[PDB]
Amino acid sequence: MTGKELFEMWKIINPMGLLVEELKKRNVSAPESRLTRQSGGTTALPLYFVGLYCDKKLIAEGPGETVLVAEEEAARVALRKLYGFTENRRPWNY
Amino acid sequence: SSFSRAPQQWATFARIWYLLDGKMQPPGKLAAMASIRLQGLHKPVYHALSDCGDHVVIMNTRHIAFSGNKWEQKVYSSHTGYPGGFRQVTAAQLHLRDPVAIVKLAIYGMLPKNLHRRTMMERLHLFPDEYIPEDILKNLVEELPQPRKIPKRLDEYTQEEIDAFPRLWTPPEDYRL
Amino acid sequence: GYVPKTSLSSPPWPEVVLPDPVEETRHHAEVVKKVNEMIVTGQYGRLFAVVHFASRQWKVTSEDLILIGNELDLACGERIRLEKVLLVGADNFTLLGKPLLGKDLVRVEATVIEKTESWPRIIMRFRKRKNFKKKRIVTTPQTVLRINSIEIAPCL
Amino acid sequence: NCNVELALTSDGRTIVCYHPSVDIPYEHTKPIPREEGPMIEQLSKMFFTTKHRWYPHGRYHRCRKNLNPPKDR
Amino acid sequence: FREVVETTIIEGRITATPKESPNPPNPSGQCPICRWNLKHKYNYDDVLLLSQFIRPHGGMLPRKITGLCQEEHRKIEECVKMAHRAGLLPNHRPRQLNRYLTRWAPGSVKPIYKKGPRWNRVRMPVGSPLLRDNVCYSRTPWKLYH
RNA sequence: CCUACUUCACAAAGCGCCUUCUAAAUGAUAUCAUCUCAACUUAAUACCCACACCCAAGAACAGGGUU
Repeated sequence: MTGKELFEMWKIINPMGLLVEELKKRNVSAPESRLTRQSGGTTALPLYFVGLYCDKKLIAEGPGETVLVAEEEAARVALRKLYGFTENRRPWNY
Repeated sequence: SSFSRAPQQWATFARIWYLLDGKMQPPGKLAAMASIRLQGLHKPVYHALSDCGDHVVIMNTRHIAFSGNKWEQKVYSSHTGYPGGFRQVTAAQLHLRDPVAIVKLAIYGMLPKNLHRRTMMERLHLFPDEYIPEDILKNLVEELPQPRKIPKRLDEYTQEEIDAFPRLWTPPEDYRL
Repeated sequence: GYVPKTSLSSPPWPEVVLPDPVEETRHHAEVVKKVNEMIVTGQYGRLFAVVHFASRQWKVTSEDLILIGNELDLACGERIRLEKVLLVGADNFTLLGKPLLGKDLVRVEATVIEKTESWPRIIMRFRKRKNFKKKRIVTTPQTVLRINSIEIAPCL
Repeated sequence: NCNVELALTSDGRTIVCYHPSVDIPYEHTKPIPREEGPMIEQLSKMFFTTKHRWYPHGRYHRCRKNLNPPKDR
Repeated sequence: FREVVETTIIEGRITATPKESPNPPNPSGQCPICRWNLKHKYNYDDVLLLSQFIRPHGGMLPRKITGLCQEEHRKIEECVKMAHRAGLLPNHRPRQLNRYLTRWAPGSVKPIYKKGPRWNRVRMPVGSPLLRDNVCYSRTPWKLYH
């Protein structure tokens, strides 16, 4: 599992529902999805950074080529941060 | 960090749209900023094969300003292939027949002289007035700072500025002006 | 001594004042203390480290591989404490030396994966009309190292 | 963008830099809104590239292109 | 100053004559420029000085009136030309291409139809050699010819 | 371009015919004056653009007509 990200191993569909259920478990309010940064909105190669927020402050943000994909992948990023299986985590101790 | 592979690559290699004011600026400094942005040389990811250039929208390009007498002294030359078709026109005549061509030729000069120059030049959009089409105004991100410090006239001086400036000398009491 | 507000009077660069070293060394002491708490409490994820191995600096993290163009005089599978670490950072802080970090502060430890040689490389010389044509085939020895661990100590 | 905290250590041999990430404020965000020649011309104008990129190549170039290139990461 | 008011009765009337500012930081000079530490500290930008040293119709006053030294009187002359042609003096009229740093009058400059080879290239003059002695806050010096 | 003339005759031609669109005041530096490498003010249109048979279209291919 070295070099493999979470959802290249545990494949899921609709991470937004799993995320809102998880924050329901943590007794945190449902996230607000806000379009933080965007470039080339009307062209064939856009970019959108969508940030998931919880009570005035963001839990995560993620990029994408459209707002739906960006929201979905930001949901995946927030699931990674909540589960602690981040790209920044401590490596395995052998 | 912690993105998936395809969105992380898409975020790294996406191209951005930069607005560039062009009033009271020289065409050369605008061309420097524009060509640095068009080659992708303003990006740490840069490589000449990767084609990581950006879009530059230089507006108000009919109010550029050559430093010096260049408006009567810089000449743009071309030659239609037919015998006797050598056309030399000053910067004034070229700025009157087409008020876009000066900055375009400057940028075309500053770009590297390879086959990517035409695609880089097609990424760039020039507009002569304050008017920009709506389909481009929906894509801009950063308004680049103007390289030349714009000077200001007597009219744009406030009272406090000329009062804070001390006035220097005795005029003779009897002088006609 | 006095020059009025004029274009060449004041410098174009913005005026900046450096703080006097008293409260600046107080600020430095609290920052070093608080980073030391982050180190001792495990407030780091994985660490990266710029490490001056054989003749060149490598941006080394854990779990990864390096190719080195010489015999290292070690059989395969022995571990190594790479001295001359010269930058070590995490998600929130870095520690860079002058020009190195102390051996009590950073432990970077690697394993010798393999001892190969390079692909056969061509050295061909040719001066024209002088009949000058020489050809040599070289294969340079190489060792590949697996960086295992980059751990840090709370000594600041 | 500029906010980090530098500090020389006590004996003055190492430089400790501290740099947390700046999170985007909620107030700085927007809500989510809810033939053959003409083909080359349309694609060129839509992707802001020249026409020359879109014409195909001969079989010799199609065969030298590596089909299973080495993939890293 | 004084004004010649005519209406036929014609008279000359003295009205509203200024004086020195209350303190010069470096007195005992010969010119106001030398007296206010502006010997090498102005440009074509600052139309405060250049507004002081001119008639209300864009002309200058003679050196016998303003008391300037020859060097900075010529400097103020060239800066008047450079500031008028750059469009910085819009209220000093007698009664469109943007410029700045224009040394020569734009009506009498011939275009460089044949610039020479690399060792004899006819350059375009930018700025003026009177302002050569300014204070150099730039790492590389002024290029007066482009 | 072929109505006439001429070589000549389902037409091509000419000798034939038709068409061709730097300068004035004002003015400072140098209070007069001074055209000012001083400031100002004033004195390209058009043309072109959606099988097969015959052809004023044509080397082939193309092009026009086939009611």
